Amino acid sequence: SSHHHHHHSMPDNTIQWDKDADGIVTLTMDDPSGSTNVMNEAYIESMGKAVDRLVAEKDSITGVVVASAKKTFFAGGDVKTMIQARPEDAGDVFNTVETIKRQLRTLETLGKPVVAAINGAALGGGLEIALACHHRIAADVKGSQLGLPEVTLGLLPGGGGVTRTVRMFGIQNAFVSVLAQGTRFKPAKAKEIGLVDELVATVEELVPAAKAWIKEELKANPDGAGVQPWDKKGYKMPGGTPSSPGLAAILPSFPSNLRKQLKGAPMPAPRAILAAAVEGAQVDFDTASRIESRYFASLVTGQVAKNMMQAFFFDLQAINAGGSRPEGIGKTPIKRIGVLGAGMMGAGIAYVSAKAGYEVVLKDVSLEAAAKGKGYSEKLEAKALERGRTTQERSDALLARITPTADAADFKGVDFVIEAVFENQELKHKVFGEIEDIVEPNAILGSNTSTLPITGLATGVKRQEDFIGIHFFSPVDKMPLVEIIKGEKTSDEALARVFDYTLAIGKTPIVVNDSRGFFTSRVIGTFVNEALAMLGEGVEPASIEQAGSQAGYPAPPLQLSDELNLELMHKIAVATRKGVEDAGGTYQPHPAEAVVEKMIELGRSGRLKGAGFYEYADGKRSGLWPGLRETFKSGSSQPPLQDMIDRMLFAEALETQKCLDEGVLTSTADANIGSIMGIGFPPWTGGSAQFIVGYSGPAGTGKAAFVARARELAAAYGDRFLPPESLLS
Amino acid sequence: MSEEAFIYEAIRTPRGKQKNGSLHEVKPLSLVVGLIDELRKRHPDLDENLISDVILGCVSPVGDQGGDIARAAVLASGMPVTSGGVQLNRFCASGLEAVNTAAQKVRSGWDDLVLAGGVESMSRVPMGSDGGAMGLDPATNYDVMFVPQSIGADLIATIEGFSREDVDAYALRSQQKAAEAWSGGYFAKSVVPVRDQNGLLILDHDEHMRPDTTKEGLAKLKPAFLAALGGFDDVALQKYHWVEKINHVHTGGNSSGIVDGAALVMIGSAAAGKLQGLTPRARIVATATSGADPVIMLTGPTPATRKVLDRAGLTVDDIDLFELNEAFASVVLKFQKDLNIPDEKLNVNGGAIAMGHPLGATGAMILGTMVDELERRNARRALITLCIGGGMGVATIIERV
Amino acid sequence: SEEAFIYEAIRTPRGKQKNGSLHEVKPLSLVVGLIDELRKRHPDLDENLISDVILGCVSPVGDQGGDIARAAVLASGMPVTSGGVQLNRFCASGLEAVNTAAQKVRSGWDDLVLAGGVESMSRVPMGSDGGAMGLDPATNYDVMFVPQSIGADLIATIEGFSREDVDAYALRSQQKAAEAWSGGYFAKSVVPVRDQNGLLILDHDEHMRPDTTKEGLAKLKPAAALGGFDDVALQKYHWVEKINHVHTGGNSSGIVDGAALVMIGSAAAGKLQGLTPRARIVATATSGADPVIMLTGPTPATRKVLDRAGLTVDDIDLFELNEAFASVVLKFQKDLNIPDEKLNVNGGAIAMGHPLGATGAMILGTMVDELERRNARRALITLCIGGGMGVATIIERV
Repeated sequence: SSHHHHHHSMPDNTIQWDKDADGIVTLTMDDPSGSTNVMNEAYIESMGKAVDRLVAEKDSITGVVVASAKKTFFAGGDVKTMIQARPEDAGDVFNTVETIKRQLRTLETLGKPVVAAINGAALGGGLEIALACHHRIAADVKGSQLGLPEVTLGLLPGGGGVTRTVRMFGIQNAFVSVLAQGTRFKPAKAKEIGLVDELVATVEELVPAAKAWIKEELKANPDGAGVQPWDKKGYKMPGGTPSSPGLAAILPSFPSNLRKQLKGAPMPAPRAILAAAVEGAQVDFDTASRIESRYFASLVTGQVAKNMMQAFFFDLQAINAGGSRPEGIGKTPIKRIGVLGAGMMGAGIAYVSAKAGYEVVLKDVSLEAAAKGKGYSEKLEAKALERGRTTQERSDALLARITPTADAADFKGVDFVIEAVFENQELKHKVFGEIEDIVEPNAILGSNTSTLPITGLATGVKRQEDFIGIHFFSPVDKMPLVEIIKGEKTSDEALARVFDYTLAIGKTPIVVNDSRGFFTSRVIGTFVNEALAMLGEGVEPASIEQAGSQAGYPAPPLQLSDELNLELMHKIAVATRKGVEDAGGTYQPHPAEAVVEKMIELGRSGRLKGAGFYEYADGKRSGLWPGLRETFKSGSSQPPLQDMIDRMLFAEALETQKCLDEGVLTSTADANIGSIMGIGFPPWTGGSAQFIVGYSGPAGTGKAAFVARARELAAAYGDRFLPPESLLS
Repeated sequence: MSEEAFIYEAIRTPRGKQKNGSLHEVKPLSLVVGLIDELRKRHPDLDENLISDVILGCVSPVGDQGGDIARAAVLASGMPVTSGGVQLNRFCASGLEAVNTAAQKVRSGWDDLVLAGGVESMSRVPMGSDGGAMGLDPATNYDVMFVPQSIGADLIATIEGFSREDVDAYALRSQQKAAEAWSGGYFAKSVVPVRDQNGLLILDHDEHMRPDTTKEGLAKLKPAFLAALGGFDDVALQKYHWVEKINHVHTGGNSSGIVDGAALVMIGSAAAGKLQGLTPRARIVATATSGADPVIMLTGPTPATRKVLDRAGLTVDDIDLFELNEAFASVVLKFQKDLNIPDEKLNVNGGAIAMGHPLGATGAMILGTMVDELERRNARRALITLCIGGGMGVATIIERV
Repeated sequence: SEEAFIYEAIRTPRGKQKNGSLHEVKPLSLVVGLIDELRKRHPDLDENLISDVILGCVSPVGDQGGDIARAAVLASGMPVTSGGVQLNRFCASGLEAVNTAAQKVRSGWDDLVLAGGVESMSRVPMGSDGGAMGLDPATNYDVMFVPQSIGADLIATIEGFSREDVDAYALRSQQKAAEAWSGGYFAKSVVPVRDQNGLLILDHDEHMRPDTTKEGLAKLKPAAALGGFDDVALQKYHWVEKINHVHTGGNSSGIVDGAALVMIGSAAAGKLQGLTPRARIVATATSGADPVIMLTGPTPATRKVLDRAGLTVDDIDLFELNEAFASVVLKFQKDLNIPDEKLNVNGGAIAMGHPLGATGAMILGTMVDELERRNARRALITLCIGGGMGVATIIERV
């Protein structure tokens, strides 16, 4: 019943109170402990007091404005506290969000208009406060975003977000457009879908406009002033309630549609949101709100939310704060980028550099080749133009930033080189050799390489200090990671410059030490290798693919293998064998290598050659090659699906731990985000390193459970699953 | 397990079609009362006070079918007030479940004479009208992988290797045999024409039937379009991970028809019938309830039939007539394949593809169909079974007396 | 041939209609909670031997639609072979479920059967499912449809039960329910309802008013039954000039949410699973009486079940009749001359509530416990029903 956490026998105040001559109260949110207003213990007590005072002084209050004194409006909840919540803390988590909502419910049922003046970003808890208002005005300013992104942290909008958006938009629209994916909206878009009611050009207009809106509403709508649509007698939910025949006919398909979208991956937040939405819609507002709290508490105390908070809050923060960027290094602005190679990688790299605003010279061996490379950007711009995401003027400037050439001399004035030619050391030496004297003397000499050690590539240039691995992922326009690889000779200044470039193009960096396969390529290798091994053992291809998707990978492993190219996989294995055999050791081949060699022998080395595990026709993937079952005796081995899933996930987790032990990776943050963004490791795990400490299975949770399951897989499938000494006690 | 249970009467309405159907103007309650009045006509001197219960299957007991339609029938027909009235729902098996339950009540010794059957006016109260605990609950629906019946049926065909031509060949056969049964006068005494308040004819035949169906006509039809709504194919293959692609072979022409109808069966002990001067037509030998995977949904008939055969101490060879509801062509072909049922013994008078599947009533209709055919052939034993939503199965053995 | 034994009988607490603790809980969850409790009682029980799940439910629509019994089988992870059927015989549905389960067990064609009921009246109000007796004019006109509270007032008028008479019974029900609770009678059988996080939702019968007084009961206004129904009733009961309206919310059953589950099987089926029999189902009977008065079905059903078991009132230690309305109980008592100390000894629906489809299974379980507690031999359980039906069951302690 209380607006407060405690009711027995000391946090800071975050809300400024101001009451006008007209009786309008401005609540200006301004947490002294940070530059952002966050839904924390300080906020809860401050808003509790404020709401108590609103009730106590109600005879002299005519309206309320909810404002902020920060650059943003209000963003996020207390993640630090929520990440610590154990199953036994379910009561306290429940009570916390129940208290939060009791405050907003009072605000909302005051009998007076409440207006949110949204000066900047209103995200999660921030938007939830705004949704408790009767009217929302946003300043149409740059960088301003509105949305409920808590699903991206493995949470749900537990401060009324689910309940209110469903009441506003109905089940289907709230779920699909707002809740399921935690979509962020620009103010213009926010207005369009009804998340915001009005826009103003500047922040200074907000409060006066809010007060003017209160004035007009009291004059024109006295009976309905401060009454949300759902608190009115004749309220009808848009799209209907679950008991209405129209929705009832499509409702049972909502969970199946969701399961289709998620491919059977064990990510509990979206299903919890859908359950809260539908169950909420069946009952009155207050009951709906309480159900919401129970589903929230369920996610919070679960393991997946801890994985996701760790990666997508803490790890991302650490990376974006320059955690892997060397300390005492300044800035060096980039004037002219030169890309070598106009294939998918080079064309994609040119696009993202040009979209960022950089001039790009795109060089290939012929003008025809380089021009078709720019055509890649043209097709992306044409598709964005039809979707209405950019203007003709803006698009033309983007494309005009890309100059296709066949002449080496056109790399004159280039201060940042990104090479993306064929995986061959002597070719890369030769292509850099043709260019190293033509470019600016201070130019970064970057290489997009999948496996070849950067130190070995560096010998082909004079200024090895400026040579570095700049590893992108296909397709470049969609893949958010850049793996930055430090060669033995690479200077710290060179690392920082590539770090800064990565941020400038809107991508996420990790810094890796030189080692063949680096982090991403080496670890993704273990995933596809397990899949191929299973095929060799006689496991149904269809099951292997299902296992991949149900594990949470964005693409199934045999499909991915075709894209990686089996000839590349072969020479990767050939390289590892050479290292061992030259050192006098005996090489132990992965059981996948025999399956790779078999497919090469059959003339089915992947998509590029026209045939792999899948059939290809007219430039489109058709289906699984029917001869696959006879070739590998498919059906003869039928292990549990969970074993197939675990073999793939575990191989990568173990390999990530090896990378950490060897000093390839320098932080778990880089391991987690690197695996998620670079090689498509499933988001629910929180990353390949988090998977170890946050593992959850039938036989328990945590590092000890991971070790037990790893040992379980090792006995059944081979010694490669035995954990490193670093994981043992 | 004491008193033996006997079938004394088994009657049904004709089945009215879903679109511009003759029975659309007829309340489901009227369909039941009509059958009660036919039984009254056939046995004018029966002491109705000896009827202790009326048990009706009904899958969508809402609106016209809500409020315990069995009790409504008891009171509306002017049956004695002591004659009970209970509605039950075990999806597609409801009609046979009502009969099994009636038989089991007689066997217990605590009921003497029971009316059992079912009613479904699908044109007035469509499937799914009652909501559904599973569907209104995303948390439930998500966990227990809910998949509509037709997809499971398609999946059966995919796994077993039943082609589009195979399932259509069964459909043609059903139409042929229904037409032959009707032409032969097999249904003359058991199908009771529906009439209005003035005695005027409303329907006297199974109007969903298409007796002039051809192989080519069936080949021209489109696959079923809960269907067309996406997700369910992907969900089905998440459980059945070894299957790459579901072959969609089922159409409106090889699946059961949506129809209106009711069926009534009189069940009692030997003494109860003897006291009322009733002639027993068959004995209920054994019943069984079993089940299978709820995602494939429709493979429940096989374990239920095996369990009822074992319980009665019989084998496939001992049964003269097999009657399995024709919800989907592949379900029947799968059942036939699993148990090596001879073609000449299976759904011999046609089935739901031809005549329709009025959910709650169907079990009792096909039971009555078998009582009549046993007598007509002068054969001994029939097994009656239906596939059920949720993966359930029900089966019954009857012996001609 | 086989005898039917009760091995377990449990129930939820009953959640009240207005601002009730169970309003946020789906009826499916109520049943699954009880299945989970049975599983906790017998973790080694071979669930493959459970051949059916039979649930009473009077409004099988929305949350309670689509064979909720099957939904419970699947949602609880019970074997796919374990059945699931919903039934509706109005107020008797819960007991009908138990009786049907017993009859299936006796028939020899079912081994072990779960039976009970569920009704979430705050989420799915009665009448939600529609019906012909109420909604179809031609047949409504002919069956003389009259809401049950009028039949109850009519009984009071004919029998001469005054407002103070019905209120006195109501007070006694509150007292006896309070005493049963405080005495720990319900500690084992009432299973607290908890959320997905293990947090308590409800652990007691919320509808109870233990501080009820005769003076407070006298303040209440008589008790939809608004528009024409009095005259319809008096058209049949032509010798009574005026109906004395004595029933209120204080002397009638409470509208509540709840579920109940009972495990029933043969001696062999229980022996095979190491279960101890608590009681034996002696006999069952269904009967009826005038549908206009509606609520006099218990008498002939009790008469029939007693004769069937070869017993008399004097052979029965406890009588348990659902307290739909105070007059119905007083009428039943008068007819059969039931001693006061034998009747509804742990309170009833007036105090604790009447969650339609579950009630029969709840009060059956109540008697299994009370016979065990008293070390008494026989209980008779009965309920009045819509349309003038009546069901009765005799259990014997083992």
